[PDB]
Amino acid sequence: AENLWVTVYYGVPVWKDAETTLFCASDAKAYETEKHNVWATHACVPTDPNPQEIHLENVTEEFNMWKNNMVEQMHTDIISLWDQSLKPCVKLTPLCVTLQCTNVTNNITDDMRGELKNCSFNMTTELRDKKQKVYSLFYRLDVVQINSNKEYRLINCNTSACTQACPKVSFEPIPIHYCAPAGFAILKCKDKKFNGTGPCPSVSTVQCTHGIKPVVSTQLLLNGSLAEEEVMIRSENITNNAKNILVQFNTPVQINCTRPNNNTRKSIRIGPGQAFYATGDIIGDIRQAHCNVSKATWNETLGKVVKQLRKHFGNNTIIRFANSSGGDLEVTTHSFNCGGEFFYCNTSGLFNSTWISNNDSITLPCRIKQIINMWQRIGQCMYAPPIQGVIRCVSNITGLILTRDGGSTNSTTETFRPGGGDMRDNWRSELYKYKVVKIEPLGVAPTRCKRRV
Amino acid sequence: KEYRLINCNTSACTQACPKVSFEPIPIHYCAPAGFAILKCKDKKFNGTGPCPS
Amino acid sequence: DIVMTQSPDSLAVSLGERVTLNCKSSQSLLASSNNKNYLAWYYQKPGQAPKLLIYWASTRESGVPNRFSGSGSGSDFTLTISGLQAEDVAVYYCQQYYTTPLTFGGGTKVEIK
Amino acid sequence: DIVMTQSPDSLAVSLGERVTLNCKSSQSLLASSNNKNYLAWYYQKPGQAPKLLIYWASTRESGVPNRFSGSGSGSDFTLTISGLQAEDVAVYYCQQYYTTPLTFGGGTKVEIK
Amino acid sequence: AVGIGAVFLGFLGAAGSTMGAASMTLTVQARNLLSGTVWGIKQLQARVLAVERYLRDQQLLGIWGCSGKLICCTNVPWNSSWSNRNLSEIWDNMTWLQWDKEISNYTQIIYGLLEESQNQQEKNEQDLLALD
Amino acid sequence: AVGIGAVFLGFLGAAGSTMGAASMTLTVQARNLLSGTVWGIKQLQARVLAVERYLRDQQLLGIWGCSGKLICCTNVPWNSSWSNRNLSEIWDNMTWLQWDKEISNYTQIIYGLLEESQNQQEKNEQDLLALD
Amino acid sequence: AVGIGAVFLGFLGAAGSTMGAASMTLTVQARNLLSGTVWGIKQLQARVLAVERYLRDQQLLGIWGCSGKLICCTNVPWNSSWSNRNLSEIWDNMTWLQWDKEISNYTQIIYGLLEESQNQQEKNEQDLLALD
Ligand SMILES: *[C@@H]1O[C@H](CO)[C@@H](O[C@@H]2O[C@H](CO)[C@@H](O[C@@H]3O[C@H](CO[C@H]4O[C@H](CO)[C@@H](O)[C@H](O)[C@@H]4O)[C@@H](O)[C@H](O[C@H]4O[C@H](CO)[C@@H](O)[C@H](O)[C@@H]4O)[C@@H]3O)[C@H](O)[C@H]2NC(C)=O)[C@H](O)[C@H]1NC(C)=O
Ligand SMILES: *[C@@H]1O[C@H](CO)[C@@H](O[C@@H]2O[C@H](CO)[C@@H](O[C@@H]3O[C@H](CO)[C@@H](O)[C@H](O[C@H]4O[C@H](CO)[C@@H](O)[C@H](O)[C@@H]4O)[C@@H]3O)[C@H](O)[C@H]2NC(C)=O)[C@H](O)[C@H]1NC(C)=O
Ligand SMILES: *[C@@H]1O[C@H](CO)[C@@H](O[C@@H]2O[C@H](CO)[C@@H](O[C@@H]3O[C@H](CO)[C@@H](O)[C@H](O)[C@@H]3O)[C@H](O)[C@H]2NC(C)=O)[C@H](O)[C@H]1NC(C)=O
Ligand SMILES: *[C@@H]1O[C@H](CO)[C@@H](O[C@@H]2O[C@H](CO)[C@@H](O)[C@H](O)[C@H]2NC(C)=O)[C@H](O)[C@H]1NC(C)=O
Ligand SMILES: *[C@@H]1O[C@H](CO)[C@@H](O[C@@H]2O[C@H](CO)[C@@H](O)[C@H](O)[C@H]2NC(C)=O)[C@H](O)[C@H]1NC(C)=O
Ligand SMILES: *[C@@H]1O[C@H](CO)[C@@H](O[C@@H]2O[C@H](CO)[C@@H](O)[C@H](O)[C@H]2NC(C)=O)[C@H](O)[C@H]1NC(C)=O
Ligand SMILES: *[C@@H]1O[C@H](CO)[C@@H](O[C@@H]2O[C@H](CO)[C@@H](O)[C@H](O)[C@H]2NC(C)=O)[C@H](O)[C@H]1NC(C)=O
Ligand SMILES: *[C@@H]1O[C@H](CO)[C@@H](O[C@@H]2O[C@H](CO)[C@@H](O)[C@H](O)[C@H]2NC(C)=O)[C@H](O)[C@H]1NC(C)=O
Ligand SMILES: *[C@@H]1O[C@H](CO)[C@@H](O[C@@H]2O[C@H](CO)[C@@H](O)[C@H](O)[C@H]2NC(C)=O)[C@H](O)[C@H]1NC(C)=O
Ligand SMILES: *[C@@H]1O[C@H](CO)[C@@H](O[C@@H]2O[C@H](CO)[C@@H](O)[C@H](O)[C@H]2NC(C)=O)[C@H](O)[C@H]1NC(C)=O
Ligand SMILES: *[C@@H]1O[C@H](CO)[C@@H](O[C@@H]2O[C@H](CO)[C@@H](O)[C@H](O)[C@H]2NC(C)=O)[C@H](O)[C@H]1NC(C)=O
Ligand SMILES: *[C@@H]1O[C@H](CO)[C@@H](O)[C@H](O)[C@H]1NC(C)=O
Ligand SMILES: *[C@@H]1O[C@H](CO)[C@@H](O)[C@H](O)[C@H]1NC(C)=O
Ligand SMILES: *[C@@H]1O[C@H](CO)[C@@H](O)[C@H](O)[C@H]1NC(C)=O
Ligand SMILES: *[C@@H]1O[C@H](CO)[C@@H](O)[C@H](O)[C@H]1NC(C)=O
Ligand SMILES: *[C@@H]1O[C@H](CO)[C@@H](O)[C@H](O)[C@H]1NC(C)=O
Ligand SMILES: *[C@@H]1O[C@H](CO)[C@@H](O)[C@H](O)[C@H]1NC(C)=O
Ligand SMILES: *[C@@H]1O[C@H](CO)[C@@H](O)[C@H](O)[C@H]1NC(C)=O
Repeated sequence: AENLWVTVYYGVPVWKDAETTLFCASDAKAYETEKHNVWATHACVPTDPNPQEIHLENVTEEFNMWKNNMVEQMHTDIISLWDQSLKPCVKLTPLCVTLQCTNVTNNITDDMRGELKNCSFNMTTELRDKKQKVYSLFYRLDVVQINSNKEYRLINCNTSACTQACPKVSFEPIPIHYCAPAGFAILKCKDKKFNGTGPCPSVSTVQCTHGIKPVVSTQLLLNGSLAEEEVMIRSENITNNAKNILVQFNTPVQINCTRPNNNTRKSIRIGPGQAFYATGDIIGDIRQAHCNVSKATWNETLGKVVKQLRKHFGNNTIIRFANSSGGDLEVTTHSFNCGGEFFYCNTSGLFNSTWISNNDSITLPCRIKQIINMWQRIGQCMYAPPIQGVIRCVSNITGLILTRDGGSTNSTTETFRPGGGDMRDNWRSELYKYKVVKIEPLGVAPTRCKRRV
Repeated sequence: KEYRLINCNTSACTQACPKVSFEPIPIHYCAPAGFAILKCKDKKFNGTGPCPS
Repeated sequence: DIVMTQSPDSLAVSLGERVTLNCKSSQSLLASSNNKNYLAWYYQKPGQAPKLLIYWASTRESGVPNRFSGSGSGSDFTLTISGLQAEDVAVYYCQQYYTTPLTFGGGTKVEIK
Repeated sequence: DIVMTQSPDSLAVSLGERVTLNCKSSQSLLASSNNKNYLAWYYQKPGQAPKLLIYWASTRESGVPNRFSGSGSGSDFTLTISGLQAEDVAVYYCQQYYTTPLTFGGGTKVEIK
Repeated sequence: AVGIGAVFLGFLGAAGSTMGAASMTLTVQARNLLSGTVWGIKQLQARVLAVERYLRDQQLLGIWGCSGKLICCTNVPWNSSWSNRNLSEIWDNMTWLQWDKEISNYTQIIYGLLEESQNQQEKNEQDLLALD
Repeated sequence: AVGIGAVFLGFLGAAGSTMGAASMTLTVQARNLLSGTVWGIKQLQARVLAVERYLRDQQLLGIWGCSGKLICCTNVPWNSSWSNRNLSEIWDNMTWLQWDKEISNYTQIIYGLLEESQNQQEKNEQDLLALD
Repeated sequence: AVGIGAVFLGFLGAAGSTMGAASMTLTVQARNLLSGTVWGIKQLQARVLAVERYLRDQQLLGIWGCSGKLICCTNVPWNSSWSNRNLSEIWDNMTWLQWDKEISNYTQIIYGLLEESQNQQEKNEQDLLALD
């Protein structure tokens, strides 16, 4: 009886860690919309919101959001899916042309600068014989002067023909559920005080992820996932200064953002079935686009994040916040998309703080670009059409992406700059819970029975 | 007296290639495995209701 | 976890006519394997231990007469009464038993107006 | 249904030399599972009950000598005689037995010229 | 070791339970293992990876004694150099996640012995039919 | 109940015959169930749907008693609340197209009992080998 | 007929050995039969052709007596009009490459007899259970 006999069991619950390609899914209301008014509405399978999960008792798996897969997959898929909604669109090959630009009709102040140029140019008509003269309004950031006369051109006339974003398709975020195929499972960590590294004591298997609205924001990640009860700072290694610190806080900070300029979309016929949507008139006042946060709740959340930052840096540490050190436009000033319109809003009023170890609203100004170079490709820019009317939107500041400066030579303080950098830090703040595992049956074990011949 | 084409304001008009022809050739719609196709051999069958054959 | 939310907080009606109550779930409780759904509709009196009314999200318990109906599948569920009695006017409950932790509803206290 | 069409209507030849006859089908009778094909070549005399000549579209019946050959697969089929006799000059038939309804050929009446 | 209980008893539910208790729910993980303009290629290769993995596991079973038993016994004895631990301290103490690591090194030594014993039993069965 | 006859006896040929007579030709429908610049994707997903359906049906068989029998018997008794009709008036009266509707409501009650009886028989077999 | 030897004994290794000696290595060819921007379609249709061929062969086995035996015996006798040669001059003289040609004409006559005998044995088994 002390001789045991081996038995192989099929259907054994045991998994290894694996790397597979998850597939996209949308909600049934997201599956309800059609004709590619958003991206890829019929390409993904419909599913429920908050997909079904069951809890696993007495189990402990070690997680790591930093060496995690499927943030690479989501980054690659969102880049490629961004590209695939541009092949039916219109290339601005005939618009790379000499722009005769004068100032906008406005009370010009010689100290400041007009941020709009009224540019007239020859446009090819729908007939290949006749050309017309048409004007438009551009921003300073989209045109550059080529070398009396004052003729300009676009900044991307020497790198690419610039694909117009189609005004039919919208750029609003709709939640993706990343579903696993057969044989694979997805584990979610329900632990409260879990920094995304090491053993999670409370996991649950789930077939699809929860809803991930794709937001594109460099600093101050918007409409994210709130923390449970306190602010949680998350980093791969704190003492490394070239790692970003992802700060997720509990109650969100309400931000309002607006362009108060009432615009006139005007159509220009390029060729047969080719339309360019330009700016017509500025109906009314020429005002500057901006954003508001609440002064009191922003001071409150900064006190909360300093309270949580003093756990990793000692109690007697002076924590101060300064603005970004430099770079391109959309790594220093916080970018977003307020309904088909790309804002670049100055954060110098936000990160202006110092913290000792003892009804208002912040206005912060914005710039607007019409042509963009998303993900810094070699030859793919994107014109974005103007949209009608005053544009306002409300959002939730969910977290921050901070970066500590290279503190040396007896740093009594430690300072923190905002910084966007890679988009994957935006994507790692939503897939920090989940991992994907390979379920492997056919376990093998001894028991006291020989097969009867 | 100058004219234009009627579709000069909607599309660039793709020429039908003179190599390819537009004659009809019969398609057979075949079912994959696991599926079958039923044909009604009934004479007085108006395409609605029970087919006996 | 799974949040079970009852849509009214109370319902004070007259006696004799029918009523209806709802329980929404934060997660679809419809088991795809069994094709049957997981609600326990309970009934607790004042100062008493509760009893079951509806199991498998539709089926009445023995000892319960024909005047109850658990209804609906998917994620949103409905307990419809056909005739109110004086023995019935106390707290109803909805319960998911699909996973751990077993969470209940808020408790709609039905009384007489 | 399945139409069985014999290509000649008659064949009046001399005796001793070979002939050949054909039967076309409106539907391919080659069974893909068995890889064998479904023709019954029959022979009816004047005023007599018919008899089989060729089964499985190629194989002769017992009692039939070596001078017959059922040939061909797919949809078009050929009964080739090698030597004509006086006992042979009456009506041939082709039959599909692949489905219901069992339909026959038209009947090629071979006689002596 | 099964009783009356109304909870769902779903896929990977008893992954943390002891392996004498997860063995009473093995048809659940066996069931939920197969069924579940460019993206159809990705979905399609995921589906054929799923059916290929299922066929590989069913082929590993089929060349052994059990083809559809889901619990099968065989004629190779448990070499005590593999795990050197008692029978009472596996079925009531550890899980499959923890037993997987303890014989992962001795895996693929066992599978060759399983195929060897099954081939020897097939030829013994053929000879026993042949002498009759 | 099979005799000598030369007609093809093909796929779905006995769909209208009584279910005591369509049972003598079940290998035909079992056989004709598997084998049969952009359109390759459509053909390819149709083929993987075919093999996925075949694997799902073979998996439903395999977790029961019969894995390749094509006629198998089991140990759950026919509850007479399901169909409440005589044995003589099913095998000589009705067809599978008509018997499918009459127990479609009681389907998936039966399959859980089949898996339950097969799991109980597997653990009884394991214990009977274990006591020896 | 297996002995101690350290060489790899791989796929199609005994293709030229006599068929009484290639039968001792049949799990090798059974094992190495399944696992192995536009080109994914070609690779994908090759993989589904592989799994479709494997399923067709396993279905031909499964409707016969053996579903996972890999050596199975049956109840149809060897008609001596098929090969008309001795038992001693097949298992010690010829190979499977040479035996394949000698009964390729009599193939598909044998398979119908195999299905016929298996269906008759299934109905005899059903009647023998039914009389008890
Ligand atoms: C963080 O999360 C918040 C909460 O969802 C987002 O706020 C929403 O943003 C979207 C897009 O930016 C807004 O959608 C647009 O709203 C405009 C205002 O109209 C609203 O009100 C009318 C009347 O009540 C409603 O009928 C209408 O549906 C809106 O609710 C509309 O003018 C827009 O519609 C136009 O464009 C669409 C594009 O397809 C067309 O279908 C329409 O017919 C029309 O032409 C559009 O609907 C939404 O209103 C915002 N909600 C709130 C509560 O403010 C933030 O945008 C998000 N942050 C980031 C960075 O994404
Ligand atoms: C993000 O926002 C911040 C503030 O919201 C913004 O910082 C400001 O930038 C300007 C120039 O970019 C700074 O310089 C000023 O420019 C005017 C132009 O004439 C000068 O005259 C000003 O000098 C006054 O102030 C001096 C000190 O008080 C006096 O000595 C002098 O006589 C003048 O009165 C001034 O230099 C401006 O100082 C900052 N603001 C602050 C608070 O430092 C920032 O530029 C924005 N980010 C980006 C990328 O634009
Ligand atoms: C972070 O905050 C500091 C402090 O406000 C910013 O430094 C300021 O930067 C501006 C440029 O944006 C400097 O303006 C100067 O204007 C004259 C006008 O002719 C121009 O000739 C100069 O070349 C320069 O642009 C300003 O002097 C400077 N102030 C200080 C005290 O350094 C900094 O830009 C902010 N960073 C970001 C990313 O917003
Ligand atoms: C932009 O410049 C154009 C000229 O290229 C302006 O258009 C002219 O405006 C004057 C003033 O009302 C009219 O008399 C002309 O008839 C207009 N010409 C055309 C072709 O429209 C236009 O007003 C300017 N717009 C802005 C916002 O500065
Ligand atoms: C029109 O725009 C030009 C710039 O292209 C203006 O020229 C300079 O503008 C800056 C700031 O707007 C002033 O500081 C300079 O003094 C201007 N240069 C000169 C020589 O005056 C110009 O002022 C704008 N307005 C008009 C009416 O031409
Ligand atoms: C649009 O096209 C017209 C004609 O091709 C351009 O006008 C010419 O400008 C040059 C340079 O000043 C003159 O030498 C020519 O005599 C002009 N021709 C005519 C017919 O006026 C004009 O520059 C183009 N651009 C705009 C903005 O109108
Ligand atoms: C995140 O939490 C984990 C614990 O779950 C920390 O990891 C341990 O840190 C201590 C030092 O404080 C080491 O001695 C252990 O070896 C670490 N364990 C593992 C598994 O890494 C980790 O330091 C925390 N990280 C941050 C950024 O707070
Ligand atoms: C932006 O400008 C347009 C004008 O083009 C305004 O639309 C007009 O609104 C008034 C009353 O509000 C109506 O009587 C007109 O018929 C409207 N005209 C058109 C063409 O729509 C619009 O209201 C302005 N938007 C804002 C926010 O001021
Ligand atoms: C941001 O905008 C919202 C509106 O979307 C503001 O909320 C309103 O605040 C006023 C008081 O100032 C109330 O009377 C309204 O009832 C509020 N409306 C809603 C929908 O909440 C909010 O105050 C703004 N915040 C800042 C900092 O500007
Ligand atoms: C920002 O977050 C707040 C919560 O702090 C959201 O407000 C909730 O919105 C849901 C539905 O969207 C309502 O059911 C809740 O009653 C709201 N709660 C509160 C306290 O307002 C808000 O929707 C988020 N988004 C925006 C744009 O403000
Ligand atoms: C087509 O024929 C069907 C019968 O096969 C007709 O359907 C029936 O019509 C009668 C009235 O004439 C109704 O009482 C039955 O209920 C119908 N049966 C069904 C199954 O629909 C139908 O009316 C005919 N249609 C046409 C256009 O002639
Ligand atoms: C395009 O022109 C701008 C303005 O002169 C210049 O800064 C940029 O380097 C040029 N790019 C290339 C690729 O020549
Ligand atoms: C800082 O003070 C807090 C008291 O709230 C204490 O919990 C913590 O351990 C202290 N940390 C250090 C590094 O002294
Ligand atoms: C920093 O804060 C002070 C006082 O709150 C303010 O005056 C100053 O403008 C701020 N700095 C910037 C660059 O906005
Ligand atoms: C194109 O021109 C014709 C002729 O004037 C006109 O009838 C038609 O409406 C025009 N179509 C568009 C889209 O402008
Ligand atoms: C398998 O090998 C590793 C590495 O040599 C060793 O640490 C481990 O103990 C071995 N497994 C067992 C069960 O001894
Ligand atoms: C199944 O349910 C339907 C609808 O309630 C009912 O009509 C039918 O009779 C039931 N099936 C049986 C076999 O009773
Ligand atoms: C099968 O048919 C061919 C062609 O008629 C024949 O040569 C061969 O001998 C036949 N096979 C056998 C085993 O006789």
